[PDB]
Amino acid sequence: QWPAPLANGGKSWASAFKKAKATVTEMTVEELANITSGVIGLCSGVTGAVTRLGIPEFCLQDGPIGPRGVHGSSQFPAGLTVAATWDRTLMYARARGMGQEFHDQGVHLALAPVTGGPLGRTPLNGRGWEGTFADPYACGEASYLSVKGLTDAGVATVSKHWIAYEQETSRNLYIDIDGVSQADIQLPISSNVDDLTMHELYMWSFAEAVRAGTNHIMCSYNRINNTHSCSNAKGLNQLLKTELNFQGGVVSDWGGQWDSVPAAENGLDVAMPGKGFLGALGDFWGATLVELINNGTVSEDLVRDKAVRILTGYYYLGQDTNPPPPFVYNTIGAPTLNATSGYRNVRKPGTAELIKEIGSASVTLLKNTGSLPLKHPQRIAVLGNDATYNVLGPNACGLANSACDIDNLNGTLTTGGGSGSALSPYTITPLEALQKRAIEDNAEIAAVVANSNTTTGAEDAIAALLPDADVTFVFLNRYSEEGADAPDFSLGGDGDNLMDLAVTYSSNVVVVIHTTGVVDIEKWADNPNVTAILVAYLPGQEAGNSLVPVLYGDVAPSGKLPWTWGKSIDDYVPNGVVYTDAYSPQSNFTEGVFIDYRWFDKMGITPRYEFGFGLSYTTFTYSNLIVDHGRWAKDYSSVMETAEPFAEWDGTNSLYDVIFTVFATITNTGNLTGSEVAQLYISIPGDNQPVRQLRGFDKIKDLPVGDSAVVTFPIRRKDVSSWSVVDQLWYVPNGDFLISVGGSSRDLPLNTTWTP
Amino acid sequence: QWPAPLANGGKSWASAFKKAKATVTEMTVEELANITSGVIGLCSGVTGAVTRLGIPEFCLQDGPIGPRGVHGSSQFPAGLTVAATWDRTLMYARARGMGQEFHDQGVHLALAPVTGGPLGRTPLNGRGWEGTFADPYACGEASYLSVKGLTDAGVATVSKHWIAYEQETSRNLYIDIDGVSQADIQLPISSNVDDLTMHELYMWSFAEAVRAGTNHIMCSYNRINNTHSCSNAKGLNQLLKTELNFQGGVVSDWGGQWDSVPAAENGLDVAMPGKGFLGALGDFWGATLVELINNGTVSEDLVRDKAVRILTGYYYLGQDTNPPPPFVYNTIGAPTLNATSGYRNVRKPGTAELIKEIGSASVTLLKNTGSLPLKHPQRIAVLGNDATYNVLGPNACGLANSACDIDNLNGTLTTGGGSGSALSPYTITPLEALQKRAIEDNAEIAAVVANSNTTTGAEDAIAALLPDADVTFVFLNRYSEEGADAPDFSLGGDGDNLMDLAVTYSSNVVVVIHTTGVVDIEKWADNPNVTAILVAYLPGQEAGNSLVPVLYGDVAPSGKLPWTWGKSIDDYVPNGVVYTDAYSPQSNFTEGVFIDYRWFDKMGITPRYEFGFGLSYTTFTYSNLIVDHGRWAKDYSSVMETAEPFAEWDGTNSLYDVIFTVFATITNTGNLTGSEVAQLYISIPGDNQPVRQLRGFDKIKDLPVGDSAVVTFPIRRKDVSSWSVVDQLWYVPNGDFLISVGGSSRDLPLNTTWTP
Ligand SMILES: CC(=O)N[C@@H]1[C@@H](O)[C@H](O[C@@H]2O[C@H](CO[C@H]3O[C@H](CO[C@@H]4O[C@H](CO)[C@@H](O)[C@H](O)[C@@H]4O[C@H]4O[C@H](CO)[C@@H](O)[C@H](O)[C@@H]4O)[C@@H](O)[C@H](O[C@H]4O[C@H](CO)[C@@H](O)[C@H](O)[C@@H]4O)[C@@H]3O)[C@@H](O)[C@H](O[C@H]3O[C@H](CO)[C@@H](O)[C@H](O)[C@@H]3O[C@H]3O[C@H](CO)[C@@H](O)[C@H](O)[C@@H]3O)[C@@H]2O)[C@@H](CO)O[C@H]1O
Ligand SMILES: CC(=O)N[C@@H]1[C@@H](O)[C@H](O[C@@H]2O[C@H](CO[C@H]3O[C@H](CO[C@@H]4O[C@H](CO)[C@@H](O)[C@H](O)[C@@H]4O[C@H]4O[C@H](CO)[C@@H](O)[C@H](O)[C@@H]4O)[C@@H](O)[C@H](O[C@H]4O[C@H](CO)[C@@H](O)[C@H](O)[C@@H]4O)[C@@H]3O)[C@@H](O)[C@H](O[C@H]3O[C@H](CO)[C@@H](O)[C@H](O)[C@@H]3O[C@H]3O[C@H](CO)[C@@H](O)[C@H](O)[C@@H]3O)[C@@H]2O)[C@@H](CO)O[C@H]1O
Ligand SMILES: CC(=O)O[C@@]12CO[C@@H]1C[C@H](O[C@@H]1OC[C@@H](O)[C@H](O)[C@H]1O)[C@@]1(C)C(=O)[C@H](O)C3=C(C)[C@@H](OC(=O)[C@H](O)[C@@H](NC(=O)c4ccccc4)c4ccccc4)C[C@@](O)([C@@H](OC(=O)c4ccccc4)[C@H]21)C3(C)C
Ligand SMILES: CC(=O)O[C@@]12CO[C@@H]1C[C@H](O[C@@H]1OC[C@@H](O)[C@H](O)[C@H]1O)[C@@]1(C)C(=O)[C@H](O)C3=C(C)[C@@H](OC(=O)[C@H](O)[C@@H](NC(=O)c4ccccc4)c4ccccc4)C[C@@](O)([C@@H](OC(=O)c4ccccc4)[C@H]21)C3(C)C
Ligand SMILES: CC(=O)N[C@@H]1[C@@H](O)[C@H](O)[C@@H](CO)O[C@H]1O
Ligand SMILES: CC(=O)N[C@@H]1[C@@H](O)[C@H](O)[C@@H](CO)O[C@H]1O
Ligand SMILES: *[C@@H]1O[C@H](CO)[C@@H](O)[C@H](O)[C@H]1NC(C)=O
Ligand SMILES: *[C@@H]1O[C@H](CO)[C@@H](O)[C@H](O)[C@H]1NC(C)=O
Ligand SMILES: *[C@@H]1O[C@H](CO)[C@@H](O)[C@H](O)[C@H]1NC(C)=O
Ligand SMILES: *[C@@H]1O[C@H](CO)[C@@H](O)[C@H](O)[C@H]1NC(C)=O
Ligand SMILES: *[C@@H]1O[C@H](CO)[C@@H](O)[C@H](O)[C@H]1NC(C)=O
Ligand SMILES: *[C@@H]1O[C@H](CO)[C@@H](O)[C@H](O)[C@H]1NC(C)=O
Ligand SMILES: *[C@@H]1O[C@H](CO)[C@@H](O)[C@H](O)[C@H]1NC(C)=O
Ligand SMILES: *[C@@H]1O[C@H](CO)[C@@H](O)[C@H](O)[C@H]1NC(C)=O
Repeated sequence: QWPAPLANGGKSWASAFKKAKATVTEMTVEELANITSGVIGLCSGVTGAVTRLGIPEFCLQDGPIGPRGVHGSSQFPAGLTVAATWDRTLMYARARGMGQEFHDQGVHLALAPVTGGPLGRTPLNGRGWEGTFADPYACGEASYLSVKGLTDAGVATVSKHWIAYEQETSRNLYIDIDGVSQADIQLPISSNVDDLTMHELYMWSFAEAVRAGTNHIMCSYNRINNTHSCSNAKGLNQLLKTELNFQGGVVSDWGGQWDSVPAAENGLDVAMPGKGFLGALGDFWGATLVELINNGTVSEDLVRDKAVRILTGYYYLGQDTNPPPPFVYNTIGAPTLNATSGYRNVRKPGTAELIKEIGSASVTLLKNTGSLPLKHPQRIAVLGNDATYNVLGPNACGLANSACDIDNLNGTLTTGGGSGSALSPYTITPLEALQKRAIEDNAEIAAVVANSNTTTGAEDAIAALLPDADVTFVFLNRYSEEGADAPDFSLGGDGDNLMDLAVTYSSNVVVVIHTTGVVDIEKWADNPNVTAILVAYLPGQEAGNSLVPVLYGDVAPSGKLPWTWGKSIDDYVPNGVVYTDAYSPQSNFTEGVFIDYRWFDKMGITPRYEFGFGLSYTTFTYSNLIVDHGRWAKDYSSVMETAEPFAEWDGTNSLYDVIFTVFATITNTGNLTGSEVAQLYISIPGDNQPVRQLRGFDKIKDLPVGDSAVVTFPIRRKDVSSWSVVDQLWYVPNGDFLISVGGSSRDLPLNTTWTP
Repeated sequence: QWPAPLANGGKSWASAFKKAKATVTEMTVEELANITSGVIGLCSGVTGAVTRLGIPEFCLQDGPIGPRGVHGSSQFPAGLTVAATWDRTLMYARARGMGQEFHDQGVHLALAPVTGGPLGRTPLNGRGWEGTFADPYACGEASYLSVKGLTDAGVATVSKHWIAYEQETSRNLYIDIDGVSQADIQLPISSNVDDLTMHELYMWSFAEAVRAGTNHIMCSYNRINNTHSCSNAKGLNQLLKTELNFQGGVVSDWGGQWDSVPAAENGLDVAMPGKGFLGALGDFWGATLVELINNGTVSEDLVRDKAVRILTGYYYLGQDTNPPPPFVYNTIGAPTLNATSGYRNVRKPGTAELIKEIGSASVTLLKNTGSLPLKHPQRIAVLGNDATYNVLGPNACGLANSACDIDNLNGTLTTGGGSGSALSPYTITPLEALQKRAIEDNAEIAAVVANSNTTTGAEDAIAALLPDADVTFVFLNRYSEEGADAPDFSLGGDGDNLMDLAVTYSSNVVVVIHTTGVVDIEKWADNPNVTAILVAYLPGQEAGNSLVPVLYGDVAPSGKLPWTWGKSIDDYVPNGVVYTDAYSPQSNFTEGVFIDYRWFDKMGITPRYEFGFGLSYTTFTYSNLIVDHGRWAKDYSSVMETAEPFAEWDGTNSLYDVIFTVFATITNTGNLTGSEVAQLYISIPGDNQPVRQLRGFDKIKDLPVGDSAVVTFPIRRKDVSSWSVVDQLWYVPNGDFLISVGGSSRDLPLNTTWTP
């Protein structure tokens, strides 16, 4: 029994809380029920107004790359893409730019960011791309900064999806169309997760989200230990609202709520989407919640807390005294909502170049045999539909980027499909950026952008073009979307065919991959004719113009992989996606904390490219490890505080105090200016413990040839602790702590031991 | 009986002739036969060397937009496209730029320009686009300047195709593969042409070519009065080499020569391609011509004249003392010629911008209801595959731009198909130019570039996109090629469908047409939803960036139609293309001189847009006609002279003396700077005579609002004459000459009468 704990406003929201409570205390039962459930409107979800007290409808709006379904905005790169920069500044600026467009379109609550659900159990996850690293620490850091960027713009965050939401297949959102109900077919997948794993792996990034001041959290579609996340008392009432001390609200995923009373008692604050979407995704608390309070079944006290948690965000971001503008676009779509759209342009100068910079900083060089950077080649060939436009238009796939035909030539993969996608004012195609440069060089350039397998002449055109080209670019992609997991690592479209042809007719093939996750290139990776391989992830609207400068040496590539690139899907955590028709599907997380590189490291498995890998046009030599135990500091800068119990607690100190700081020195040992992502790993001693765990990163920007720079890694008490299942608290174990530093999770030239 | 007249070198080539004759006089019979017939080589045709006297192989090379089948060059706009500028300066510069690329690739003889074959009898002609105006006077002027531009670059011209070559269908070039010979199937079409028509219509532009110093002329595939052009004594020996006093050589079209002895006796100088193309197109004079001289059948004298005519060009352009570089590309193609290609880059700074300027000057505004120039629209839609790249690459259609599949999306129509096409280093697509501008405006832009009739989702994508666009661009094309005539005026690809959809979903549709000739837009032209219509012809490699500035008002459109745009194919000269299986096909030119606008004017037929029509963004008011009879001048500036007999000949004067000059004044009466093409027409009195005939044009560049400029029209004796069939000479008739001036062939606000 995990009772609903009362909100008190915590640290930064004290005055907002007090206002929220004053306002909530005035409300009738109808009004409590109005604000805690969704109504029909232009946004993804809309809270009911409390019209007597001048509380307007709040506009809740997808999604984690910025406002979805909206014109007059910019298409930012996806979370995956910022992760790959390993650049905290970029992580924040991105979220801050997303925030002004959210705010300036009229959004009260952004359904963003993705802060560790899905985190990365399976590399086939259809929506893994919406997140950031397959790693609790790095996801933590990027989640914190993404939240800060959105809240600093005046927009309230719904960080998602809590929790253990690690596969799309059989997620089974509630839907009751006709009598054809989901409860009659299959329950959602049940993530069965042990207590140590839940704390050390899945909760980690959500602790960071909380600490950054996420105003809300979204409970996920999956069950946990066979109880829906949105009505799991242990999950919401104890882990989130007691141990993490979460003062904000729990919003249901759309169809995440499966009942009225348990949801009300077990931690849910907001029923979405309520009356939207024809009430087809369940509507368990409108009029129904009024009757439940009035007849004695759910206490008014309990619903008052829900309403206070909703209204805290509103007052803390000054949305009362500085209201967002009206929201003007029908993002639901006819015939579900028949309403006209207005028009607003929210693209500010500076945004296009920030989107660019994220691209240039993210693009990750995996193989370079000598063909890059390019100098001034005269004859360029380009292969792949990914090099050009969607032939039906950049937004032809619709409001959620998922409605084009299975075989359509969608063009450059600038984002993925689903609630996490967004419209584009244009797309700067790789081919167009490459042409621009080729003109500057008085060169020629030609591209085969048809489906090579089904267009008459395409193979003959490729055979004729490639042999006289000084360089051949092949552009490959792999679309995935929310709602399904990728069946395998296979390339999308005619990727396999394009690669076969290109190696047959050219011995200087440069391969660029725009993708939602890892793909299968085993057939080509080791061919000498493939001279370079880059992965550019999901770069948003500035696809071409962020990549070409890297290709041409204007700026050296500095991105590194945010997950592990294994040679086979068999090399990962088993049963990453469970396929069953069983009424009550089960997914046992028997691996525990061992996901991504932790699996590979513990199991002695060699990846093709490891977590934290990415090449430069230069080399960096790591020297002079320092662990400085006198460089400690009190945690003063968290927006909100958790109540995570820890052994070393003395009433005055924090789990997030920095206990020591570690330094290293990098030197540019090669022939060109370059940026380097230094990483730090710690092997924390214990039973059945990861070979090593990321606990720092620091990116040196534009280090000249011969120059050196210090890299600095503040280490927090938490960074060195384990969860005691027996004592239910964090503690620093006894033993030798190996501290490693270098350029990847497997290129760790500096090691030392720390023993407390 | 029309004897072969001996070359004497004429006016400018006197010293070259003397050298040519000295060299020819040394040759053996083998060597005479070597240089007058084609050999295997990298070029379209190659004359045999005279190796003992250090006379190298000459490289004869297509085509009239510049060197075909070659990399490292530029794709110039087609002749049609320069005609539409009505800009003499552009006409010359184009040809001069074509010349340096020809010369710098190693070409001795350019198979260019097209100087009145085809001229424009039928608007369905598959290769009409290679020419310039459907008008003897204007074609004359552009032919003269095109020749001058090429010869001034050091390249010898083969002006083509002499003569009455007015349809591709049943042109029936000689070809003897196996025993499957063309003589066994069908003779070439027989242009049956009367003497007055041949002189006043078809010979006119070739007189100009001669006068500009065309070094060679190509005899055509067709028969005339049932005798092959290439062996028509009256045509070659008398009309060309006696009356026009042509001092240069007659090169056969490739398969234009049908026999050995008549060709030798009746005016042919050079048998092409001889041993090239497997000797499959006839090889009537190699070893065969040696035996004919040696056995007494053809006089050595006669073949000496052929060789002197070939070598005159060589010496006059200093190709002996300043040889072209070696020619490096296999332009024939395997398996016909199995030879590797080298590489040379010949693109000079300044050429891309000249190609652009020709585009900007040519694009012709046909309808403007108020939607242009654009200001700064925020939402742009674009329709049509013509807006983007060929999906297989810009040169995927091969060496003659004619080998892509019937349904391939070839992209922007930057040139036509056949021997007159050329490769492209890139193509600047309309969409890419429009995107560039749209970015500058912080606008959005989306394009449906699939085949709207056969791609799943394309019609739904168009329906969704168009209604919220501030403006919809539809890009339409119509490919034709040498070897076939267009069956009708129908749009290519899915043009009809695109236009239907666009008017259904948008009321501000702007239509841009890239075409080889007139098309059928009757279904849409009068729809209020079509707010503007432009025809951009064949703009070459700078398609997009020449059009967008005109669209946006950066420069006002100043092009005008070089032919008549009739509402129906039935409105033109009858039997424009004759289709028959008759062994000896006949085409009687019963219309006489009445082709294009002369037909329409005489027959009282209203075109949709007349010859010489094109709108501005301003208006020009024409005032103050002056005919100044004291402004006469002696013809001093012709490179070579004709021997056209004329009644007013006194031993001292010329048919090309300017006898008076006529002036008018234009004033910019509208609201914007603009350029205007003033035209002058003369109605020459007589029996069965054209309502009026173009005899001048003058383009005022960038006339500011309120300002005025004088327009000046020098009139030549020839410009006012008729051919006397009875007396076989030119004469100025008696009667009233109406002299009209204005902005089109039907907008002639200034008239006066001249009576000698
Ligand atoms: C699998 C998992 O993660 N389960 C967790 C629960 O562990 C967790 O609840 C905590 O459990 C703590 C005890 O730890 C041991 O608990 C389990 C023991 O039961 C076993 O069940 C299995 C059968 O399925 C058996 O294999 C096992 O032998 C044992 O069962 C049986 O043993 C007897 C035979 O000898 C038999 O007679 C009985 O039938 C008996 O049931 C065990 O599952 C667990 O193992 C996991 O962890 C270890 C170590 O990492 C790992 O190696 C294993 O593989 C497993 O993964 C472990 O060995 C218990 O101490 C906790 O209780 C504290 O906390 C709560 C809430 O805060 C308090 O109410 C309670 O009073 C107590 O707190 C007080 O005491 C401590 C100091 O003692 C103070 O610090 C504290 O502040 C406070 O004052 C707790 O109940 C729950 C939490 O909800 O999540 C599950 O997922
Ligand atoms: C159709 C066409 O264009 N044909 C031209 C030929 O015209 C041209 O050759 C020139 O012809 C000049 C004569 O003009 C008249 O000629 C034709 C007369 O023959 C007719 O044939 C048809 C039948 O098919 C009949 O309809 C017609 O009645 C006549 O035939 C018969 O008439 C008699 C009945 O009364 C009968 O007894 C006979 O059977 C006779 O054959 C005629 O076709 C032509 O008509 C065209 O032009 C007019 C006017 O534009 C037009 O209205 C018509 O519709 C037609 O289109 C026209 O009426 C002739 O003067 C020329 O001869 C000069 O030139 C050559 C070469 O330079 C010299 O060798 C010759 O000596 C002479 O030159 C000398 O004389 C003049 C002054 O007289 C001097 O200036 C000059 O310097 C020199 O000293 C010439 O033969 C040929 C050229 O190759 O092309 C054809 O296509
Ligand atoms: C069914 C469904 O998913 O509905 C939507 C509407 O809201 C949900 C959520 C989803 O997005 C998000 O999840 C992350 C949260 O942070 C967001 O707040 C949330 O929006 C939605 C909005 C969305 O954008 C998503 O991209 C979409 C999906 C996934 C489409 O859903 C499906 O394709 C369903 O599989 C399919 N279900 C069945 O066929 C079915 C199974 C069993 C029994 C009965 C039926 C389905 C269901 C309804 C309609 C089509 C397909 C659907 C979305 O269109 C969108 O849903 C609707 O538009 C809609 C749903 C129900 C009634 C009326 C309209 C989802 C689509 C945008 C493509
Ligand atoms: C048949 C033919 O046209 O041959 C070519 C080779 O030279 C001729 C001329 C043509 O271009 C030009 O005309 C203007 C002049 O100024 C130029 O100097 C001249 O080159 C050619 C070079 C060319 O570029 C043209 O674009 C091409 C055409 C038109 C192709 O010709 C055909 O499609 C023929 O209709 C077809 N004929 C028959 O099928 C046939 C009819 C009756 C009896 C027997 C056969 C044909 C013939 C041969 C091969 C394919 C098709 C062919 C060109 O490829 C090119 O010709 C050859 O490559 C070639 C011809 C013969 C033997 C070996 C090679 C013409 C093509 C470039 C596409
Ligand atoms: C469905 C409906 O009645 N909507 C009204 C809306 O028109 C009004 O502006 C608002 C004031 O809070 O209250 C809503 O309830
Ligand atoms: C087919 C052949 O023999 N070609 C030769 C060529 O190698 C040589 O350079 C040239 C000198 O004029 O003479 C040609 O006849
Ligand atoms: C309370 O109301 C709910 C919702 O109307 C209903 O399901 C339930 O049976 C009611 N209970 C009582 C005790 O009236
Ligand atoms: C939207 O309109 C269509 C008919 O135009 C109708 O079928 C549909 O039910 C409407 N939707 C709603 C929610 O009223
Ligand atoms: C590499 O490319 C060349 C063509 O340039 C081809 O001949 C060769 O077979 C290719 N090598 C491999 C390993 O595919
Ligand atoms: C998951 O683990 C539980 C706990 O032992 C087990 O009882 C259950 O049957 C397992 N389900 C699987 C492997 O699907
Ligand atoms: C002259 O030679 C040609 C070509 O070889 C031949 O056709 C003809 O019959 C010969 N004539 C004589 C009279 O020998
Ligand atoms: C070119 O080579 C092919 C085989 O590679 C051969 O069939 C053809 O006849 C060759 N052409 C010539 C003109 O020798
Ligand atoms: C013009 O466009 C509108 C849509 O904007 C359409 O309703 C109307 O039918 C069209 N008019 C014509 C003449 O096609
Ligand atoms: C062309 O005109 C001639 C001269 O009158 C005539 O004899 C011939 O039969 C005509 N051919 C046609 C109309 O095809």
